[PDB]
Amino acid sequence: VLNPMPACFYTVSRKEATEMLQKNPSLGNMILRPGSDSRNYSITIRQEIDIPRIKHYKVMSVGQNYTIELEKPVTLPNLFSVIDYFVKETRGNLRPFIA
Amino acid sequence: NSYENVLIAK
Repeated sequence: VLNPMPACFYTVSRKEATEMLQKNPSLGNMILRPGSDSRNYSITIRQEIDIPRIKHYKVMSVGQNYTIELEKPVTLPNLFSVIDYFVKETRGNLRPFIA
Repeated sequence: NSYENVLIAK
């Protein structure tokens, strides 16, 4: 079976992720990347609801699950599930960046 | 580095 990293996962820095999203909005507005200084992950998004805004979120590995660090934390079993949650919670506004 | 803890939807 195939169990890769989500399609929007890139081994890029916070700055690189930010630049990728600005340069090609047509390809999506959400990137999953390695978390700086940790084995955890980060999600960088570019939303254009009112004005363009770049936002970063922490996704922590906890046991065999991942906890998205939000006001009310959400815990899911894998990274595909985390991407599904970001899309669902933003009602489709977030779309994985497919380079 | 700072992070958001609120996801925004329309």
